Amino acid sequence: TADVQQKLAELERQSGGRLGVALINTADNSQILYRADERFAMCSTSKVMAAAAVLKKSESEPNLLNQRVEIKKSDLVNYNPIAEKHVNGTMSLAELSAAALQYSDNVAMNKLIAHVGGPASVTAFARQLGDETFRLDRTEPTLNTAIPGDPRDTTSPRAMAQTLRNLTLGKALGDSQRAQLVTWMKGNTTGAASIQAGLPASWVVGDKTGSGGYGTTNDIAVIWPKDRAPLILVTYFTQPQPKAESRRDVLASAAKIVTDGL
Ligand SMILES: *[B@@-]1(O)O[C@H](CNS(=O)(=O)c2ccc([N+](=O)[O-])cc2)c2ccccc21
Ligand SMILES: [Cl-]
Ligand SMILES: [Cl-]
Ligand code: NA
Ligand code: NA
Ligand code: NA
Repeated sequence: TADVQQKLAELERQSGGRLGVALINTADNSQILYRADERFAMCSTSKVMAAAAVLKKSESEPNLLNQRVEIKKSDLVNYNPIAEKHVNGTMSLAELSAAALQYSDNVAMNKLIAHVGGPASVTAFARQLGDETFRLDRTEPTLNTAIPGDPRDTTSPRAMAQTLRNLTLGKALGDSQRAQLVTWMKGNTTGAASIQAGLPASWVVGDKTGSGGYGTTNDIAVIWPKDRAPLILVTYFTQPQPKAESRRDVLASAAKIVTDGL
């Protein structure tokens, strides 16, 4: 609709920032796109690709997910809600994946990154899936600086929506691994104020949020609307001021705009 485009442009104008949206509606294989080829700092939405890389690795390495990883004081970073409870013990790669995806734990993300060989390995995994846009450059916490004009640790809404479709609804991962990713995302604890806040209460969502510098506020989701084919929605938002506050309401508003009528 021209109307949906006008509404997204009006939302962006009023928000004061830069908004990126990609909706894929699998009912009819249609898309709604807004700045969908521009780059945005992913922040913690990048944790989906890191967990998926570990899941892919596990397809050839049974018991990979049970492998123990030491958590040390030296591993702590700036947001460690789960890992701080396990200092001086180990967590399994499954537990680290769940902590990264469901609590957005940054130690957990760093362990996923390290396990697969670092940010360039996460990026190479994206390339193997056919995503030639995603780039993970840094580890936690520096990957969240979100400086305007900086391509590090960015992707586009179109690419992330297409890749998330592949990961959650398509065949990027084996059936067990795909189901595990979906189960983890459906159990996310951090997304109630973002895409979920713009959808009817009855709809089921698996999502991963991200927040960072420049008031960057993001969410990527697979959505099961009541009695409808699933949707994929990416909403990325960033602001001009280094210390801008988060704007999860902008993501909720974008979600409402693009799903009105469904
Ligand atoms: B990354 O973007 O995710 C974590 C946590 N982000 S957060 O903004 O601190 C947050 C948002 C929402 C919730 N919630 O439960 O609703 C909890 C935390 C992170 C931290 C630091 C840097 C990057 C990321
Ligand atoms: Cl409702
Ligand atoms: Cl977040
Ligand atoms: Na980023
Ligand atoms: Na991407
Ligand atoms: Na959400």
